[PDB]
Amino acid sequence: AVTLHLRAETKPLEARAALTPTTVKKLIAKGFKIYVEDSPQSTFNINEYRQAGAIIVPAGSWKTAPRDRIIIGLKEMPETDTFPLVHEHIQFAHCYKDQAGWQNVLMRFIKGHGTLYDLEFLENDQGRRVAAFGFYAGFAGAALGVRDWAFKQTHSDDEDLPAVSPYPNEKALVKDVTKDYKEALATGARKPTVLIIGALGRSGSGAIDLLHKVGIPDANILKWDIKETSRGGPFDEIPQADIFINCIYLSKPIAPFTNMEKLNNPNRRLRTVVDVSADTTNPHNPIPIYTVATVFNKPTVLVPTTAGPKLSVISIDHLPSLLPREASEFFSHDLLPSLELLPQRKTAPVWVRAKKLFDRHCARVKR
Ligand SMILES: NC(=O)C1=CN([C@@H]2O[C@H](COP(=O)(O)OP(=O)(O)OC[C@H]3O[C@@H](n4cnc5c(N)ncnc54)[C@H](O)[C@@H]3O)[C@@H](O)[C@H]2O)C=CC1
Ligand SMILES: N[C@@H](CCCCN[C@@H](CCC(=O)O)C(=O)O)C(=O)O
Repeated sequence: AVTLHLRAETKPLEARAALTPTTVKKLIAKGFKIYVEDSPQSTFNINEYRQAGAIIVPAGSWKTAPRDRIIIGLKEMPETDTFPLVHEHIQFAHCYKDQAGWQNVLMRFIKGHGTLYDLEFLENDQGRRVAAFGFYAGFAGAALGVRDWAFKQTHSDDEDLPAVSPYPNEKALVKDVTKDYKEALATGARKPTVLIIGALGRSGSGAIDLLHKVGIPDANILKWDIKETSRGGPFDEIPQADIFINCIYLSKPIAPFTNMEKLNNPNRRLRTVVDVSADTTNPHNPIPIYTVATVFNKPTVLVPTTAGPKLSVISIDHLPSLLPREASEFFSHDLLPSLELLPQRKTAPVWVRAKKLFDRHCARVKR
């Protein structure tokens, strides 16, 4: 049989779960044994998992679980966990693109003889991702960006966009954003132009979807992707946009989309940068204008400019947790076919590809 163990998330404010109660109920009917840690931050009630058939165990009991259990979780391990990782782990580890500290992430697996099957690199035969939160991120990102832009029209510069909390549904999020937005227009603010780079992807789509729902007109949205950026940055259309939303998948080293020089300019219209891609700790980050990773409880950081109006960056790295329950159901449904193959993970290509990718990255690590 396969035994799975759903780890309680420890990333602050992370409310999503990698397996939902439905997903657990379906896996049990397929013969899996499933443990679920009682999580204080999860949007799901522990009783939904009880009724699904999960064995309920305490938060962080994965650490002492039998070595045959596959530990599944969404987000990073705490930096302060330094002991060897001995299980097979399914999670997002963000350590295959030379993010700051990537060697330390992998070294725990190397010392424990564990295996990382990274959620981002689970792909079908045709090179496409099997499960992805991108749409919910571009959506949530675009919502906070429009909210920030609107705030800057109706509030003192002294003030920053206040803490956000997760929403019970998209309708309620769109209602908040639409209020702030109409309120700013009512006072004479010009309808914003929004520049989206990576517009054709998952998060680009979610961001266009939000902008439509809130009532920004198609003409006001510049939808850029690889065509439009082949000339290479930095670009002039960024400082002249009202809102810039970065939705690229950064894979190759590229010329930065803008810089401090271009932004220090009295005639800059740009008020809000939504860095959805959020390759903040990447050495090739094509948005080197900030260094802070913002969080729901403090969602914007000031980009200190020497000319032009107050500009802020949003760089929350788990935007989909603004809408935790449906984001989780969406992702787990799309993940399920792969998880059903875990009994055969030694031969199933989706799993094997991911194991071989892990071994090649571990080979790059200094010993
Ligand atoms: N902040 C958060 O909570 C989240 C962040 N993300 C991040 O978003 C990034 C993209 O995710 P997805 O939308 O699923 O990827 P995706 O692969 O669906 O779309 C990426 C788009 O960027 C375009 N692109 C790539 N390089 C470009 C360039 N140099 N110039 C212009 N366009 C370029 C591609 O053609 C593609 O259409 C990921 O790296 C992911 O880590 C995703 C989910 C949540
Ligand atoms: N682009 C960065 C990471 C951005 C943060 C991603 N967090 C997302 C991932 C979801 C997905 O890709 O499906 C999240 O939803 O927690 C990197 O490559 O290191």
